[PDB]
Amino acid sequence: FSYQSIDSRLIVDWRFFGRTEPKEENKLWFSDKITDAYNMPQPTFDFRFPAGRTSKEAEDMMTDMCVMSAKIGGFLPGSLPQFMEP
Amino acid sequence: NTVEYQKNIDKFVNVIQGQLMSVSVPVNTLVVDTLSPTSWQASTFFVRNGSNPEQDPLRNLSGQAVTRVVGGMSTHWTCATPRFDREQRP
Amino acid sequence: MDIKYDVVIVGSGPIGCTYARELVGAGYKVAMFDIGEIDSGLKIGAHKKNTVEYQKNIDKFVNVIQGQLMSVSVPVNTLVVDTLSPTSWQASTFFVRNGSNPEQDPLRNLSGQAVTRVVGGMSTHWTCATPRFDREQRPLLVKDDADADDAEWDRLYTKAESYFQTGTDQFKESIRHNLVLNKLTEEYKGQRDFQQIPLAATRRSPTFVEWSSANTVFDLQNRPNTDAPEERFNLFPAVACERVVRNALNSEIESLHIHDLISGDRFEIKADVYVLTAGAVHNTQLLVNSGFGQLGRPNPANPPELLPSLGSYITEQSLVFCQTVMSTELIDSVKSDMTIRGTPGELTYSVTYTPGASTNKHPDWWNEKVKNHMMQHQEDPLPIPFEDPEPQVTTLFQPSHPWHTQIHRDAFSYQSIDSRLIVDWRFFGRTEPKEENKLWFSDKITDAYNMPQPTFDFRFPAGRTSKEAEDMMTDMCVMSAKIGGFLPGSLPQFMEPGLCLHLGGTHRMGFDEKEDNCCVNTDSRVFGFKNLFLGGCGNIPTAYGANPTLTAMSLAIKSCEYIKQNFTPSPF
Amino acid sequence: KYDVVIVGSGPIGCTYARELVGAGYKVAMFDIGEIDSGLKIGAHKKNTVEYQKNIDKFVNVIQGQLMSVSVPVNTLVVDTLSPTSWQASTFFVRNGSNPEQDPLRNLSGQAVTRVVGGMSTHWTCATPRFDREQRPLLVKDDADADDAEWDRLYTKAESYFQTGTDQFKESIRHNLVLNKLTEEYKGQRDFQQIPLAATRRSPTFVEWSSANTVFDLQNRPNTDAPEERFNLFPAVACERVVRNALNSEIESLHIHDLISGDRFEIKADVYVLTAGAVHNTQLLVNSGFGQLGRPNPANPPELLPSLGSYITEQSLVFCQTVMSTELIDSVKSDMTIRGTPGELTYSVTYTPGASTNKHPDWWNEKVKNHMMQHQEDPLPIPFEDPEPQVTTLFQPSHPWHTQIHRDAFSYQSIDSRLIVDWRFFGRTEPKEENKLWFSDKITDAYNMPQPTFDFRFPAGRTSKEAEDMMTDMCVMSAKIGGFLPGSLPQFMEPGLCLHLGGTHRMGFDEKEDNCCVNTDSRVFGFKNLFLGGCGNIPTAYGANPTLTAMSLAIKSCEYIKQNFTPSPF
Ligand SMILES: *Cc1cc2c(cc1C)Nc1c([nH]c(=O)[nH]c1=O)N2C[C@H](O)[C@H](O)[C@H](O)COP(=O)(O)OP(=O)(O)OC[C@H]1O[C@@H](n2cnc3c(N)ncnc32)[C@H](O)[C@@H]1O
Ligand SMILES: *Cc1cc2c(cc1C)Nc1c([nH]c(=O)[nH]c1=O)N2C[C@H](O)[C@H](O)[C@H](O)COP(=O)(O)OP(=O)(O)OC[C@H]1O[C@@H](n2cnc3c(N)ncnc32)[C@H](O)[C@@H]1O
Ligand SMILES: *Cc1cc2c(cc1C)Nc1c([nH]c(=O)[nH]c1=O)N2C[C@H](O)[C@H](O)[C@H](O)COP(=O)(O)OP(=O)(O)OC[C@H]1O[C@@H](n2cnc3c(N)ncnc32)[C@H](O)[C@@H]1O
Ligand SMILES: OC[C@H]1O[C@@H](O)[C@H](F)[C@@H](O)[C@H]1O
Ligand SMILES: OC[C@H]1O[C@@H](O)[C@H](F)[C@@H](O)[C@H]1O
Ligand SMILES: OC[C@H]1O[C@@H](O)[C@H](F)[C@@H](O)[C@H]1O
Repeated sequence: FSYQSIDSRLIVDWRFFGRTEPKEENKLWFSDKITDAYNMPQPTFDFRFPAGRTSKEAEDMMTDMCVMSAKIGGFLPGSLPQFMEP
Repeated sequence: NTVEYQKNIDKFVNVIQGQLMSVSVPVNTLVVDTLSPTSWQASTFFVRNGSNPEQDPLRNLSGQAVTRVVGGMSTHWTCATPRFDREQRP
Repeated sequence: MDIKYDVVIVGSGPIGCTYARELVGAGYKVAMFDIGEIDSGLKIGAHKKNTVEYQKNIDKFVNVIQGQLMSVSVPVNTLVVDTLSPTSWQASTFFVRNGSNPEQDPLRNLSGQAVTRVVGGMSTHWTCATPRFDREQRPLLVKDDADADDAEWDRLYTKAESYFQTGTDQFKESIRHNLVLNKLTEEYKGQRDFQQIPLAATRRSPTFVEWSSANTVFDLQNRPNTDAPEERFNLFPAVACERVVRNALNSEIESLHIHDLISGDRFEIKADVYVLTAGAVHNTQLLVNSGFGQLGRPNPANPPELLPSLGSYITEQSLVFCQTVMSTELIDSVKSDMTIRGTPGELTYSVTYTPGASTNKHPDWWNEKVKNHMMQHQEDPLPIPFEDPEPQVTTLFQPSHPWHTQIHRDAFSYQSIDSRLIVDWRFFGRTEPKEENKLWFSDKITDAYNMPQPTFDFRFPAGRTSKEAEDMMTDMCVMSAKIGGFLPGSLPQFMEPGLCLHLGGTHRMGFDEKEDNCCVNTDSRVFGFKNLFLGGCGNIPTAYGANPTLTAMSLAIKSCEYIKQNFTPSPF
Repeated sequence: KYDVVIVGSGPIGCTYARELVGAGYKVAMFDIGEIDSGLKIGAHKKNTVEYQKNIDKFVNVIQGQLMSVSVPVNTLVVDTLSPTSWQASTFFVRNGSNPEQDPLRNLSGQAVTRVVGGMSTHWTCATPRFDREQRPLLVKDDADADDAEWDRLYTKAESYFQTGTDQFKESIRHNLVLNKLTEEYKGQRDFQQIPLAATRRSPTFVEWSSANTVFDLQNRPNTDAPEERFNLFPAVACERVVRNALNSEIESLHIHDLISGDRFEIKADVYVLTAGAVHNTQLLVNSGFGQLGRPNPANPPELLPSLGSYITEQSLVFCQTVMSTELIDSVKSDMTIRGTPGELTYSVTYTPGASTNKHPDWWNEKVKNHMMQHQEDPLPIPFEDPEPQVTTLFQPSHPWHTQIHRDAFSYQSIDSRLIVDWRFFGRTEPKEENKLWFSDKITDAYNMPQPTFDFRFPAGRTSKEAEDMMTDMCVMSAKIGGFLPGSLPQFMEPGLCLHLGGTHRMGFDEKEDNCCVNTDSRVFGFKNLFLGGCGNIPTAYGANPTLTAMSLAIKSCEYIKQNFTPSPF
C-alpha cells in the first residue's frame, strides 16, 4: 500500500504509529436523515487528536522517524516525512 | 497469494485501493471556474457524488474506509501481528 | 510639488500618457500621479521586455508578468488541509485569511482579473497587439451617419497607431510566421483572410524588437527640459489618489485628495481639469470612494442618485487557449526546394538550391536561411533556423466568426518539445453587456491601500455570449488542426475568467446617460460635471472580442480635443 | 583610457568603485546587463510599496532573473503527440541545453543574474560573519592579528551594507520563535536576529540594502561629487583580458557593446573582475588562463592550474512549519478573556506594567487591540506583524548555518501568520575533482564558452554533515510546530542556494595552497589584475558568503591604493 526511477532494492518504507487517548468527545455517529449505499444510516465522525499527551507524542514520533531513518539513508524525493490522512 | 502479484508487487496497491470505500466524505467545495459558458454550472456547493452533508470536513477521519468482500480486510492486509505490552492493553 | 495645475491625470498607463502627450503638447501645466513606482530603467514607463537579456531568454519574461499581476478579488479559501501535525494550530472554520475577500461569491467571480501598479501600468509588460474594431464591436461616435462614423474612427485610430508605432510587417522575415500564415490562407481560401497581428513595436535587428509602451506615447520626463523648454509636466510616483471632491451641486470637481506613500502625508491638489486613467477597476473604485454610484452590496431598493450605471454592464471576454506542435508536412515543406546529398555529418553532405529557379516554392532569402542552417548545424534535425522570430498571425473578428484570434507566441505562458515547433492559439469572445454583471466595492472590507475592496458579481450571459463562446472553442479546435496536433499539457481549454485582462464597461460611454445606461459622453466627460474625464477600457460599452487598448486610446484622443477647445492653458 | 576598469556592477564591483572613486581614481565600470531598478541605479527591487504590500509576488521577480548556468539535454518522453505532429527520433540538443553536461553531476539549481546591481537587486540580505573555522587566513601563524584584520574589514563591510540586528525586534512572530528556541536548547546554542543589510523605514516598510547602498552608480563628476570620476556602461559584454607575453600584466579589456554591436579594446592601469563566481571564471578561461574544454590531465594548464577546480557549493535543506497551538496560546497568556467573540459581553484585558506579565506592554496592547477590534479573527497575532528573522550561527558542534524566517524566494490555505521557513546550509570540503569548466565548442547566449559542471558533494565529512544537518532541522523545527503539507523536509536542487565559491580561489602560495589569487586578491604573477567575489573564498563555509567577499574586496582596494597612483583630475 504505497501512498519508479530509483532502484527498488534501495528503497525502505518507514511507518510509525501513535497511540490515541480515548476521549468521550471523539465520536462515530449515524445520520437520522442521510443514508449510505446500502440505505443504512450514514456514518459521521467528530474527531480530533486529543491535545496533551496524544499530540505531544505524535510530534515526538515524527521526530523519531526522522532521526532513526537517517541512520539508513536520506529521504526518497516524493516520499518525504509526513502525517498521513487521519 | 497469486504468482502474478508476487512477480509484480507494485500493482497490488491497486487491489487495495479498489476495495477501500471511504466512510464519510464531506461536501466538496473545490472551485471549477473554467467550465465552458454553455455547461450547466452550480450556484452552490450542493450535496453531490455520495458526500455526507453532516460531516464537518475539519473534524473528520477522511482516510477511514471499509471493505465489503468475503474475508473482509484480511484479503488485502499487510499481516503484521504484534502483541500489545501491558501499557497498550485492557 | 505645487498646489495648483491646469490638468491632473491619475495613472501613468498608456491612456494616461495619451492625455499627457496631447495636453503637455498643447501648453497645459500638467501633473500626473501614479500609485506605483518607476522601475523600467531610465526610460520611464518603458516595456520591460526591451532588454537584451530578456530577448535572449524569452521564456523567463512570464515571471515578470506574474510578479506584477495582483489579483482583484480572491474568495475565502476552503481547501481542507487535514495532514497537519496534531501539535500545529488548526482552524475550526474557513475564516478570512491571507487577503481574501469575504464578500466574493467564488462561483460568480472574475478570478483571473488582476491589476498592475507600476509607472507605465500594464504597458510595461503587455503583448502589444493593437487591432481596430470593426463596426460590429465599436460604439457609435456619430449617430445616423455611418460614413461619418467610420471617418471619425479612421481619423482617431490612425493617430492612435502613430502614437503606439503600430505596424504589420515587423515579423515578415520569420520562416515560422510565414509557414503558418500561408498554410491558413490556403486552407480557408475565399472564406477567411489572415494577416500579421497589428503590433505596437519597432524592429531594431533580426533578433531585437523595441516593444511599445506608455513611454513610446509619452516619455514621462519632467518638463521643462532641454528638449521641451516651453512644456510643463511633473510625474509623482508612489502617490495613492483616493478621492475627487464634488461640489454640493455635483457639477464640478473641486480637488483631488492624494496620499504620499513614502512620507505618509495626505494633500489636496487643485486643477482646472481632472482625468482619471487608473484602469477599469481602479477608476471605478476611485469614483465610488468619492460618492458616485453606490458603495456596498448592490441594493435595487435604494438606487444611487449619481451615475447609477457605474459598475454595471461590465464585460469581460471568454478566452480559449491551446498550443500545437507543427505538422511533419509543414516542417518538410520548409525545405521543399533543397537538393540533399549524403547524410548529415559526412564530409560530402550537401544541401543546395538554385537561386531564381522558377520551380522554387520559396523566395531566395528563405532558401538561403534554410540551406545555411542545415549546413552549419548538421547535428540539428529541423530546417528552421535557431534565431527565427515567432509567428504573429490573426484572422480578425467577422460576423461569421465573431471572435478575435491570435496564432502566435506570447510571453505569458499559462520544455521537452523543440520551441521552433510550438504555436500558441488564443481566441477571444465578445460579451453582451448586462445590467446584472457588476463590479462593486465593500463598505466594510478594504484592500492593501485601505480602499473599498473590489467585488465581482459576474457570469457570462446565456444566449448569444455563451453559444458563441462554445462555437469559438470548436473553431480553435478545427483551425489549429490545420497546423499540427495539440501540445500535451496545453490542451484546449477555457482560461480563468478575467485572465485575458480585457475588462470593459465599468464606466461606460454613450450619448445619453439614461437611454444608453452610461456614465460618460463621447468626449469621455462624466455626465453633469464640467471638468471630469475618464479614460480607458472602462469607457467601452459594446461587446468586443479584439484587444481594447487601441480603441481606448482613440477615445482619449477625442477627449483631449474637447479639453483643448474648452479650457485655457495658464501662461508659463 | 581609465585608471581602473571594473567588470560587473554587483555589490562586490560596487565595493571597488566605492573605495577607488572615493580615493580619486578615474574609474569605468561595465555590466553586461541593463539598468532596471528605477532611478536608484542597482537598488533592491523589493523596495517598492507595492512589493512590501504583496510580498508573495516577489518570488516571481527573482525567478524572472535567474538564468540557469547549465541545463542538460532533456530526455522526457512525450508519446501522446498527434500522429500528424513532427516527432523526434532522438533526444537531440533542444531549447538551449548543454550537450557537455552530465545530468547526474550537475549543479542544476545554479543560475546567474544579468542586471545592473547583479543579484543584490533581489537577494535576502543576510550578512553574517564567518567564524574562524569557516574563514580563510589573512595572516598565518598569528590568530590574534588574523582576528584583528578580519574584525576591521568586516566592520567596514557592515557599514557599507548597513547591516543591523535590531530591525525585527518588534515582531511578535519573531520573538515567539526566538524565545521558544532559546528556552529549549538550555544554553547549548545561542539564537539571535539574522544580521540583515537593511534599514527599517516604518512598521510596514524595510529599505533592503543592495549594490546601490554600497555605491550609488551615478556618473561622476556630479554636483554631489564634483571631484570624483566614474562612468557606468551597461549592456556591455566583457569578453577577454589581454595578457602580455610575460604573463606579468594585463594590457587591455576587450568588450562587445550589445546595443550598437561594436567591439572595443579598453585600456586601464588596473583591471578588476567582479562578474560573479561563474562569469569571472568564464572570462579568465576565455583569456587563456586555466584550461579550455573538457578537463584533460595529460595537458596540464600553464597559467592558474587551480582555476575552476576545488569548487564548493553548499547543501541546502528546507521545510516550512505551522506554529504550534501552545505557542499561539502563549501570545495571549497575559490577557484576561471573558465571553465569546462577537457578542456584547466579550472583553480582553491585561494589567499594564505588571511584574508577573510574560510580555511587555507594547506586545499586550497590540494583542488586546487585535483581539477586540477583529473579533472575527481567531488568532491573537496582529495582521501586519513583521516576519521572523532568527538564526543560530554555525558552531563546531552544529557546523551549518541556519535561517528561521520568511524568504521571498519560496520553493495559501494556512494563515500566513502561522508559517515559518527553515533553511539550513552545509559546508562543502574543497576537492580538486569538483570542477566548473567551459566547452571548446558549445557557446552560451552571449557567444562565450558554455559553462559545464562536474560536481558531487564529497563523500566523508561533507556528506555526513549534510545528513546530520537535515536531522537537526527536523529536530529543531518540531519545537515550533509541525511541517506544512507541501513544504516537507527536503534537500534542494544542487546550487539553488547560489553560494558557489572557490572557482578562483585565494591562498598564500599558488602551488602549496592550490590557488589563483593572493590575500590582496591579486592574480599570481600579474601586477594589475584583481578578482573579487565569492569565487575567491577557498574554505568550506556554510554561512552566506557575500559579506566575507566584500571584506576581501576592501583589503584588495587597500593594496591598490598603496601601489597605483590616480591620474590627476
Ligand atoms: C486494508 C488494510 C488493512 C490492514 C492492513 C493494511 C491495509 C491496507 N495491515 C494490517 C491490518 N491489521 C493488522 O493487525 N495488521 C496489519 O498489518 N489491517 C487491518 C485488518 O485487516 C483489520 O483490522 C481486520 O481485518 C478486521 O477484522 P474484522 O473485525 O474481522 O473486520 P473486517 O473489516 O475484516 O471484516 C468485516 C466484514 O463484515 C462485513 N460487513 C460489514 N457490514 C456488514 C453488514 N451490515 N452485514 C453483513 N456483513 C457486513 C464486511 O463485508 C466484511 O467482510
Ligand atoms: C498584463 C497584460 C496586459 C495586456 C496584454 C498582456 C498582458 C499579460 N496584452 C495586450 C493588452 N492590451 C491590448 O490592447 N493588447 C495586448 O496585446 N493588455 C492590456 C493593456 O496593457 C491595458 O488594456 C492597458 O495598459 C490599459 O491602459 P490604462 O487604461 O492606461 O491602464 P493601466 O492599468 O495600464 O494603467 C493604470 C495605472 O493607474 C495606476 N493606479 C491605479 N490606481 C491608482 C490610484 N488610486 N492612484 C493613482 N494611480 C493609480 C496604476 O498603478 C497604473 O499604472
Ligand atoms: C538571487 C539570490 C541571491 C542571494 C540571496 C537570495 C537570492 C534568491 N540571498 C543572499 C545572498 N547572499 C548573501 O550573502 N546573503 C543572502 O541573504 N545571495 C547571493 C548574493 O546576491 C551574491 O553572492 C552577490 O550578489 C554576489 O555579488 P557579486 O560578486 O558582485 O556578483 P553578482 O552576481 O551580484 O554581480 C555580477 C555582475 O556581473 C555581471 N556580468 C556577468 N558577466 C559579465 C560579463 N562578461 N561582462 C560584464 N558584466 C558581467 C552581471 O550582469 C552582474 O550584474
Ligand atoms: O492573458 C492576457 C492576454 O492579454 C491579451 O491582450 C493578449 F493578446 C494575450 O495574448 C494575453 O497575453
Ligand atoms: O511591564 C510588564 C512586564 O513585561 C515583561 O516583559 C517583563 F519581563 C517584566 O519584567 C515586566 O516589565
Ligand atoms: O536560494 C537562495 C538562498 O540564498 C541564501 O543566501 C538566502 F539566505 C536563502 O534565504 C535563499 O534565498
